Amino acid sequence: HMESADLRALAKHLYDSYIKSFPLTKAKARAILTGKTTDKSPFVIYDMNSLMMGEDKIKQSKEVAIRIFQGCQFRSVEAVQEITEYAKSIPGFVNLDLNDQVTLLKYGVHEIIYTMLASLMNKDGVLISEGQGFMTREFLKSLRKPFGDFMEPKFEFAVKFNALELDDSDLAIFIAVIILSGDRPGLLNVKPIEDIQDNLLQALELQLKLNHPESSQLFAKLLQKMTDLRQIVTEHVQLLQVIKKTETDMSLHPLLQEIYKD
Amino acid sequence: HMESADLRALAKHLYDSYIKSFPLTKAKARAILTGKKSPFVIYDMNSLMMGEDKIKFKHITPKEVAIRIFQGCQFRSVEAVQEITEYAKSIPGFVNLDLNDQVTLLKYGVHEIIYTMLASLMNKDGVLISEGQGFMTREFLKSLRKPFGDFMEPKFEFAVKFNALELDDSDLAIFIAVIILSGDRPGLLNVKPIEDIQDNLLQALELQLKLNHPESSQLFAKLLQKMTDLRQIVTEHVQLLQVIKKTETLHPLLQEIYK
Ligand SMILES: Cc1ccc(COc2cc(C(=O)O)ccc2-c2nn(C(=O)c3c(Cl)cccc3C(F)(F)F)c3ccc(Cl)cc23)cc1
Ligand SMILES: Cc1ccc(COc2cc(C(=O)O)ccc2-c2nn(C(=O)c3c(Cl)cccc3C(F)(F)F)c3ccc(Cl)cc23)cc1
Repeated sequence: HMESADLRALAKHLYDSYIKSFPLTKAKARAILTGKTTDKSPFVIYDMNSLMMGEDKIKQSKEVAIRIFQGCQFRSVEAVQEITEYAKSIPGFVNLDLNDQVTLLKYGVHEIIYTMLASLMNKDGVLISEGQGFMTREFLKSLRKPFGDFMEPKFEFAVKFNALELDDSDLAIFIAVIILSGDRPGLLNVKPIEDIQDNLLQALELQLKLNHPESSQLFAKLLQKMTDLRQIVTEHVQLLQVIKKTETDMSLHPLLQEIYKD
Repeated sequence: HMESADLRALAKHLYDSYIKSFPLTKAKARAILTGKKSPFVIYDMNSLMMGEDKIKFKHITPKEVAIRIFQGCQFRSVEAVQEITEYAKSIPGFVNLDLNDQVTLLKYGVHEIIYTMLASLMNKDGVLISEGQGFMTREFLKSLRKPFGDFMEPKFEFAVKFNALELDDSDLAIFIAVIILSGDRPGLLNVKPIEDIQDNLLQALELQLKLNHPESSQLFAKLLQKMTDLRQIVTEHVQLLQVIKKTETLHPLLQEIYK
């Protein structure tokens, strides 16, 4: 248990670090998607010709679906780096056993990537290149082989997750809660992780009540989204395994390679 | 928003109905498991054969040992489906939902509730059966042949973790209601009154846990995290059923009963 003044302090600390760690916030993403601006408008990629212009406008040689896939891997690697930097700011995290720090990151980064990818998404597509571009859901769904099925589950989650109307100050605490999960396989000291997560959960609960006072049981509704998050991470790895069987000419970043091994 | 007095009334209503619907409560099961008439113990092949003679099993039809135990699990699950169906009728609002939505919620909810309530009957060493007259050891179940041994052990693995929350029957009655009223089941026609009821049930669960476990910080949050897991475990479960129903190729009528 924490005094509410301490829970607010924790929320502000976490929101402050999130702003420092993640260059493209949900608030900026919404300003870009929601228009009414001329200085923030993205170039829209919806087909092969517009993709080819995007290389000139927004600014590898292989099949289109490969190039896009590789682009995502590059950005996922960046997200892992941003997420790693943020986790170190979570009070208590860097004091955990070093093996547990690694373990929490390995199983946590993908659930967080999907969570924050939703910020960049609406039902028609997703922001890319730090919001300079926007690639349509339709174009992603039409990519060949297994690559077309890759992107769409992300979109089905995002439309549902986005209906919660969370802002960055909410997401910063939620993301912290995800990292400090005591049920990750192979954890050596579950209890101090659970202790940190209890404080974070208290902070999330008070934050959601203050920031969405008319939004009954939003706390419980947000935690249920773990279900959706878990399900997509599993579909994602199962699709990766197919690609690792069909496209043996293709390599993953060492960081992603290590995250997925077991 | 609901007044706290209304939430307590809801909690009491659900507890009373849960007591009526389910033969073996968690409180009774714990009395048995903790040794506080000893149940007949099945720990190997010879005691299984005597337990079938001694206990009056209702599932013994004109097979291999691991099969017979599996069919026992099926027989009891079909029983639980009807007990859970009857309980749902008592959840305020449930019977006024669209009839297809009532069916849809039960169809996707019973498996999660069966796993949840199976934990009440389990400890790290085995499981109560036949309304607590029997006890089958975890070790004997874990050691069954082909995939059957790997079928039973996940139930125990979940139950040991779920039981560490130390919920009692009055907590579980509201929790079970929350699972049934899940507005994200596929094929639902009118989600809004379902989420509205679940919102009331969630409010009631939160107050129940705070009053009944005042020292158990964020237990509400921890229990909701367990609903999450249940989804993944049930999916692992059905996929295993599909394999057993495919690789271990009785009567077509029996096949229909257990569809
Ligand atoms: C050309 C081009 C297209 C889109 C982007 C934007 O992509 C992302 C941006 C961010 C961000 O800016 O924070 C964060 C995550 C992604 C993203 N990760 N991701 C995956 O899970 C993934 C991973 Cl981990 C490893 C290997 C392969 C994949 C992937 F094949 F599935 F892609 C996505 C899947 C679909 C979509 Cl639409 C986005 C992502 C940049 C450049
Ligand atoms: C010989 C013998 C052994 C044990 C029992 C007691 O079993 C149960 C009792 C109850 C109860 O009394 O509330 C409730 C569920 C089970 C039980 N279901 N079950 C399943 O696989 C299952 C589940 Cl989880 C959900 C849906 C459908 C099924 C099933 F159709 F596939 F069966 C088990 C697996 C292992 C164990 Cl150890 C117990 C169960 C009786 C007789």
